[PDB]
Amino acid sequence: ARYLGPKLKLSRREGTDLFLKSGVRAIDTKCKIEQAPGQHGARKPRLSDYGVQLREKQKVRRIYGVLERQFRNYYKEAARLKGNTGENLLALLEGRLDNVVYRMGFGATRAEARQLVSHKAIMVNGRVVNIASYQVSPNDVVSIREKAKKQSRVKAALELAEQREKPTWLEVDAGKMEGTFKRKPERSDLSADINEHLIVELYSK
Amino acid sequence: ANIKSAKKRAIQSEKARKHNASRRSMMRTFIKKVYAAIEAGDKAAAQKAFNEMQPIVDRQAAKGLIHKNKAARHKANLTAQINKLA
Amino acid sequence: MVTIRLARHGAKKRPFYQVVVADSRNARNGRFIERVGFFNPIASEKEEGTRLDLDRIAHWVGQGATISDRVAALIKEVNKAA
Amino acid sequence: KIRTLQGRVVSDKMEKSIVVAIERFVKHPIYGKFIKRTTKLHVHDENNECGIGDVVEIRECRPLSKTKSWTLVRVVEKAV
RNA sequence: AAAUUGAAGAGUUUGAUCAUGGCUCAGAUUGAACGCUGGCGGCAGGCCUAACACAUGCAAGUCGAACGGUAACAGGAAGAAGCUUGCUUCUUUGCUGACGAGUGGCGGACGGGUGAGUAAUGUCUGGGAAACUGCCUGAUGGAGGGGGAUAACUACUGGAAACGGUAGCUAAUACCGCAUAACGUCGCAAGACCAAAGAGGGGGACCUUCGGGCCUCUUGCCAUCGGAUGUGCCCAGAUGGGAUUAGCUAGUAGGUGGGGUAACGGCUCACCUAGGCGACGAUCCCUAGCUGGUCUGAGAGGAUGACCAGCCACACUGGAACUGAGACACGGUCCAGACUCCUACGGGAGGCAGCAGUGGGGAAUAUUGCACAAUGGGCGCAAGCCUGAUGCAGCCAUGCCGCGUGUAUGAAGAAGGCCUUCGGGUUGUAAAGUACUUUCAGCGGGGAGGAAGGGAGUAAAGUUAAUACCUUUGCUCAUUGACGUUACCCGCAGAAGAAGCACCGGCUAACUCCGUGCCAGCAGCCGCGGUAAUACGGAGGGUGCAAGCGUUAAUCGGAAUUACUGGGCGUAAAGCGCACGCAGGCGGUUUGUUAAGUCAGAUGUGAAAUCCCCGGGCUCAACCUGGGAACUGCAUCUGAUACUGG
Ligand SMILES: [Mg+2]
Ligand SMILES: [Mg+2]
Ligand SMILES: [Mg+2]
Ligand SMILES: [Mg+2]
Ligand SMILES: [Mg+2]
Ligand SMILES: [Mg+2]
Ligand SMILES: [Mg+2]
Ligand SMILES: [Mg+2]
Ligand SMILES: [Mg+2]
Ligand SMILES: [Mg+2]
Ligand SMILES: [Mg+2]
Ligand SMILES: [Mg+2]
Ligand SMILES: [Mg+2]
Ligand SMILES: [Mg+2]
Ligand SMILES: [Mg+2]
Ligand SMILES: [Mg+2]
Ligand SMILES: [Mg+2]
Ligand SMILES: [Mg+2]
Ligand SMILES: [Mg+2]
Ligand SMILES: [Mg+2]
Ligand SMILES: [Mg+2]
Ligand SMILES: [Mg+2]
Ligand SMILES: [Mg+2]
Ligand SMILES: [Mg+2]
Ligand SMILES: [Mg+2]
Ligand SMILES: [Mg+2]
Ligand SMILES: [Mg+2]
Ligand SMILES: [Mg+2]
Ligand SMILES: [Mg+2]
Ligand SMILES: [Mg+2]
Ligand SMILES: [Mg+2]
Ligand SMILES: [Mg+2]
Ligand SMILES: [Mg+2]
Ligand SMILES: [Mg+2]
Ligand SMILES: [Mg+2]
Ligand SMILES: [Mg+2]
Ligand SMILES: [Mg+2]
Ligand SMILES: [Mg+2]
Repeated sequence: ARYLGPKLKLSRREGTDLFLKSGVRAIDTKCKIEQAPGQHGARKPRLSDYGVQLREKQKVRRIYGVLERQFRNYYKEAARLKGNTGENLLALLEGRLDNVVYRMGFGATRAEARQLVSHKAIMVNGRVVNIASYQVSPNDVVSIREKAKKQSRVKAALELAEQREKPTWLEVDAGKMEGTFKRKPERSDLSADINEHLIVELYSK
Repeated sequence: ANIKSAKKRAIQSEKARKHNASRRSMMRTFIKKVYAAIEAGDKAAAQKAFNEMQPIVDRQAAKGLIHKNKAARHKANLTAQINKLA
Repeated sequence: MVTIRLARHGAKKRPFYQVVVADSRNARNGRFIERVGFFNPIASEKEEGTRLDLDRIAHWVGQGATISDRVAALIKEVNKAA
Repeated sequence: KIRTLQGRVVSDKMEKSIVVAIERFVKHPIYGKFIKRTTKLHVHDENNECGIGDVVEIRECRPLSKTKSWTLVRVVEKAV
């Protein structure tokens, strides 16, 4: 139910950094970042219209750690919801607990944050939530529970976090290891070389 | 029958059947006497017979052997015809 | 006769009852005449959990409808609540 | 409260009965054209006052025979 | 506030083209199966085939507060004794807590199963009038005085069994007279006529035949008029196909009268009239349970009727009625048929389309489980008893949803493999190493909720002669969970036990080498294979999915490819060889009228669930749930009169 294999392969295939490692290292010193995996990585894909749509959807999925079934269901919900579907898809992803745990800096990666969640190290409103896809709401307070507070992963995670751009819609107290999901992120909060409308196109045909 | 009470019910329903049959046969007899008088043209015999019949079609109604409406028609019908002749 | 009782809906281990007026012979979750309340035994009790249209319940009693042991309890409980 | 039908007499042969035809236009469920439909009713005519071709007003009543559940109310127009 | 605010195209005829036209693909969906693989959980689903046949258990009982009663076990007792003098065992007696068999009452018409039959004594929508209706309910009165029986039992007797035969004998809320009898039935009326049943709980003077009287309350019984629920009946529209089926019909269509039903009715019979149905599809033939809804589609449609709910029909096959408020009875009766079982050979017995289970058929569909704790049904004043309804558990990846199978760091980037022009590229931060976490599975510890009630006491009110009893409502005490090792929470051990499947020529995301050589083989469509095959088969690499993945089957979509919305017929499939013409469709222009079509409004109905919208509850989700909106439909009334019809 989770992708467990090599991670930089995914970045290499999509042509971009997917933040699947902590960021302690320039990614180009860990892999040949600008070349696809495999014997024929140097080869260029003269890539069809379907192809660009597929790869964009894969990219987003691989960023958030979501497999097809759940992600399709995410599209369905984005569509059902009011307002722009493409933007609704990203709101839903960005509201996941494993994700939010990552953005408050409690985990070096979404993979690490997910493990924190699954392993009962995260509370929401002082209540233990251990499922990664838990949808987090405005004004919620997610926190590292007392017993998980001395984990060195978390301190390192918060350090790296302090060096990333700081997300607007979250208020994080690094000392308490608690943080507040102030509001749903706008579209403008999220990276601009994500092409949701391509993903929207892939799932309407 | 297979079930204990099913057996008992068949026994009771047979008893009731022979009870009802007996009273019902009696009743129709007393109804038939009236129609027979009518068909012979006698007011008195037919009125007399109607008077014997009345209390028993009424009673068998009260006793559930027949419904009230049946008792009534019989009285209505015979009364109609006997009057129409004398 | 006509009776007022609980038809058990909800899910496994999470009972949820629909209070209904019905011909007592029909199945518990089958044909009914009128729906008249509900009863959640698993309500958090932070908010609601038991709602009865007492006006229509009484109307039906006035016309001879009987009442479950469990509905007879709910009614005394709800009458106490307010 | 007098529910009623209007139609014309297609047969007056029977003793104290009549056959009445009620005709109406109806939208076709699929192709939209308006189609003629007819409903023939066996109706009671005590006194046989209804002639064939007459236009008559009829009403629904209890069963009068295997096929009669309607009786005559009154004649409207006659002998065209 | 919101609540249908939604719609894609690709390959393939040709040397190439445009058109025509079929085939094929991308999508959703499934009660699925098979092949490979397979960790946990929540919720759902699970004989689609043979309405084939079924061993065994279980699935309908209950009331001693209707009745005679004791045979079991349980006490109790004058009196027998265990006697070691209060502990007792048996002989006895229903004395009573109870209770086998029996009469009696209520239930066995519900609940549960199936879809064979049925194109209509069906269903859906909407209306009618001639009716019954247990239990529950409001109203008003009865509940008087008698009689003959009978099961059980007793004696004698026949049977292998099933089950009988004689004569005794006895009870009742079993059964029948008699009285009483109207706001009931018949009748214009005068009049005439119809019923019943007791049983318990407690008790003050009072007293006897010590049974009770009598006092009191509960409950059942009878009558009549209502309510509520259920059911029967009637009309209209709609609800499959076929003309290689065009005529059908004697109870047939109607009328009169008798009979009949709970009730209208050719329901039935006699007589009379000669009708009734049919091209607006009768008759005949094929098929089929109908609906809410389900799947698909932007919609209009198309397909469909498991799981949930409503109606119908059936209960081995054909027929029949008896009992009953209700049945022509799913675990009742009778007859006939098919079939099976028992037998001492003479005779008997049974009907899983209830729940498990078996054989058979099949590509294929589960345990001969636990519990009445909860909801609900039957009986009972109750306690309670019964409940394969139901709640649960087992089995299966069948589906949906959730989670895991680790996280981070880790380079000249090892070995091995693979490609290479031998420079190197790749597998690949992948692995090893380094720290780090412990969900789930394992193991110990603790521990919600589904529980409302019911039981003893108590107190107050209504009762009443009464502080009894009864009933209601408060109080305290001790109690009721099949699931269950529950949900959930804490602790321990270690990355430890948890990854496979299909694909990579174009459509279509993913390319190379070796082997083979029109072979072996692939193939949804085009089309691959005779020496460079990205198409066969293996490998390395890659793509897509992931506890699944593929293949097959199946509906709709794309298919504007049955075209109502939404197409065509000169040469592509398609104008009858030509004309006349009935039915039918359509019909110039003016006025008046009508108001069926059409339009408007109002009212009722359109079950709930489902779908959709906004909320609420399970850690999330599936799932459960509140309210709304929607059900685009039907019907009645009242209007409007331009258009269509008269
Ligand atoms: Mg999954
Ligand atoms: Mg008559
Ligand atoms: Mg060619
Ligand atoms: Mg296997
Ligand atoms: Mg299950
Ligand atoms: Mg079965
Ligand atoms: Mg007994
Ligand atoms: Mg009696
Ligand atoms: Mg009398
Ligand atoms: Mg008496
Ligand atoms: Mg007649
Ligand atoms: Mg069939
Ligand atoms: Mg079923
Ligand atoms: Mg089933
Ligand atoms: Mg159903
Ligand atoms: Mg039969
Ligand atoms: Mg009868
Ligand atoms: Mg039936
Ligand atoms: Mg059976
Ligand atoms: Mg087989
Ligand atoms: Mg190497
Ligand atoms: Mg565990
Ligand atoms: Mg509890
Ligand atoms: Mg490609
Ligand atoms: Mg292949
Ligand atoms: Mg080769
Ligand atoms: Mg197909
Ligand atoms: Mg079409
Ligand atoms: Mg065409
Ligand atoms: Mg020419
Ligand atoms: Mg041609
Ligand atoms: Mg020509
Ligand atoms: Mg005018
Ligand atoms: Mg929630
Ligand atoms: Mg809802
Ligand atoms: Mg609602
Ligand atoms: Mg509805
Ligand atoms: Mg005109």
